[PDB]
Amino acid sequence: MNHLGKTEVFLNRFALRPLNPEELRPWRLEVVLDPPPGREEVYPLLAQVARRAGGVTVRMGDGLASWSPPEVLVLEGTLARMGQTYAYRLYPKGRRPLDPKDPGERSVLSALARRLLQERLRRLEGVWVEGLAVYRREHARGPGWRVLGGAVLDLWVSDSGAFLLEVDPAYRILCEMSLEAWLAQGHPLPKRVRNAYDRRTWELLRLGEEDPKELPLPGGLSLLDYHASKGRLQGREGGRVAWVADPKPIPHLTGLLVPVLTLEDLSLALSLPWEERRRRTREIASWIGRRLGLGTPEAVRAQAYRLSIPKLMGRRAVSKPADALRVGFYRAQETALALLRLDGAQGWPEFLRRALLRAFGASGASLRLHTLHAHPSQGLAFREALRKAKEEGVQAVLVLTPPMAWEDRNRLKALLLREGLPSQILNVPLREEERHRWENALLGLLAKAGLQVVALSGAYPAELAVGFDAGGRESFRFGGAACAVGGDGGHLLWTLPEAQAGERIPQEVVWDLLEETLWAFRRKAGRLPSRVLLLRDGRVPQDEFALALEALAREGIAYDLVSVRKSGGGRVYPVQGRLADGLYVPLEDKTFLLLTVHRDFRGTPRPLKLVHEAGDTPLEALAHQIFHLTRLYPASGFAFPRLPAPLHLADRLVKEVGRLGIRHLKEVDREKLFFV
DNA sequence: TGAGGTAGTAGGTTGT
DNA sequence: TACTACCTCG
DNA sequence: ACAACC
Ligand SMILES: Cc1cn([C@H]2C[C@H](O)[C@@H](COP(=O)(O)O)O2)c(=O)[nH]c1=O
Ligand SMILES: [Mn+2]
Ligand SMILES: [Mn+2]
Ligand SMILES: [Mn+2]
Repeated sequence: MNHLGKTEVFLNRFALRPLNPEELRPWRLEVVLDPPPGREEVYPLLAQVARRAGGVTVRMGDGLASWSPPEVLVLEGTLARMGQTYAYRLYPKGRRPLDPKDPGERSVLSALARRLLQERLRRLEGVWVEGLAVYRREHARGPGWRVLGGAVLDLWVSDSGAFLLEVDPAYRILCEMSLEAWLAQGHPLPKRVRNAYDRRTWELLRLGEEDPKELPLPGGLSLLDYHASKGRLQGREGGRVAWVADPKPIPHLTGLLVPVLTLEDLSLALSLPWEERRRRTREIASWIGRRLGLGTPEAVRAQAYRLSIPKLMGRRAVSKPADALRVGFYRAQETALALLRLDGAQGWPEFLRRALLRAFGASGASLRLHTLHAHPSQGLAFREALRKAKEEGVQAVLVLTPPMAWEDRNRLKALLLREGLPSQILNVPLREEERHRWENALLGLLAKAGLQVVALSGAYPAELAVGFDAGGRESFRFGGAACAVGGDGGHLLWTLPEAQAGERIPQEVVWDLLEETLWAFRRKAGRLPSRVLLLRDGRVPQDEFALALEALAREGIAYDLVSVRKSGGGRVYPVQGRLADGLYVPLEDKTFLLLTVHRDFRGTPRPLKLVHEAGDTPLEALAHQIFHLTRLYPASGFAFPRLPAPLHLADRLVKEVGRLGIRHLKEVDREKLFFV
């Protein structure tokens, strides 16, 4: 195709030695379990037995494969699972050769490779080993804490029969003191804490003045002798009474608690510039390679293609959405905005007034600025003021306020939403020279009033693009969809989300949401779209889009479905020259990496991994549209999002519905991006 | 609540 | 998934 | 348990 340069890149992967003739013929084992596992427990049981055997062994089909000879294995024993007891016996059955060309057998080989890496790393010193991560050096150290530097690794087997090493530098934050000693250093309370005696964590709420030897526990025991009776005080001291929270406040001891340290609990930048991350990636790869007898690492190369530069349009061409404030909007209607001040002051700050007037003047659209002379503490009278403002044509409200606590922020926003009013919060004190902050607030306000601040100018295969995501922080989730309608993406819409149990969006929900976007397109363009681009956040669960694809096909609407994965893309580095944006790296059929955003100061970019799950549009064209769609987001004035706009929008939508609840959205217009 | 991504920290679902 | 620190403003 | 995502 017509690319803007064919270049070569390094992946953080490394080619290593071919598997030797022993490794290609692992020892096979038949598994006998007594009692036989239930349907639910069979695979975890086989895996558990594989772990229990020792050496380097994994599950292979209904049986086992090992790179250790059975004479150093534990072939018989006893398992506990979910409160049961299984006797296991392993019967050696010789060795069967595995073909790397065959993806199943290659999968078994790769499981073995990973196990190999685990085991050989565990036998090392002196390095901190955690799973597939290795922390070698000490990056930083403070009173009672330290940050280790190392790398997260993976090891698998290519179809040519060789080892492949993945490496990505990582840091790990360690506390080495008890909650007692920790607070005994002047350090303030950690938000989260772990038991000293096992892995369970709690949310630390406050300290108590109570006596542990006198605090009754449900059941008769006191705190102190409860923990004593379990042998937890055998080797340490009780300390004070910490009140932690249930996953209902719960008593605990400061002597039996270890803070879990985050960045909030601690000048330490843990993001690396891409040159340094590349360099360390190599260092650690060669190190691993030499320590494990896996050969000299060969960095793998891939053909990359530079995508065309996106042309962002306001009233005229812009390089960033914030420019639409000086130049004018892509499409500006007659608008009314209202002001709500919670800081006891009066009227619109003059520079905000001037900026808004300037933008709308450049757009040639009229602007009315209202003021809410009411306050949330008035109760229902406040709601009546909101209603009246809505009746007078106010589309969204700017809230000037001191920083609000999360719950108050949520309550106020939800309340305004119930009167059909999206809100943009802007914190005071606010100086005129804090330009990025209040210009971004204004862009938020405007998208929330339903204006199109920018659009795309290019030509794309799909004239409707819709993103699907699931969100919410509870036992249930909201599945939702957002969309850009028209080839220019000159209309951004959300749809009413749906509650669901998990990550999978029900097939009927997927289709009903999609149909809503089709209908939005119909309302805008007076016709059905020729082709639609379906974007799924993360993986597509099996058959999730089946009904939707069937429905689209019945209507004669073409489609492409792309899984968009925010991790698993690894790292990409330039072979020569500077690292740039808009990088398309085709890996295998229907799969490719896309480097959508990057700034040097911002650390090392994490390229997206994309899978073309259905449709016949060429990979380059999809890469082109998704990359350009990344530039459509209106509410970020100075930095484009990594995700294409429909997904970024969908993510924010289901996040906000998760926070506020869906019950507030009935009177909010779907063109008003209330969640940005 | 200014925004973004990269970083860290905790956890979860899908599915073999 | 979702939180916060950091750094800077296509 | 484990993998590959969230
Ligand atoms: C046994 C028991 C413990 N607890 C609290 C005290 C311990 O600090 C906390 C955690 O105990 P655990 O780690 O054994 O689960 O549970 C109660 O609140 N009620 C009880 O009946
Ligand atoms: Mn998601
Ligand atoms: Mn999301
Ligand atoms: Mn916002």
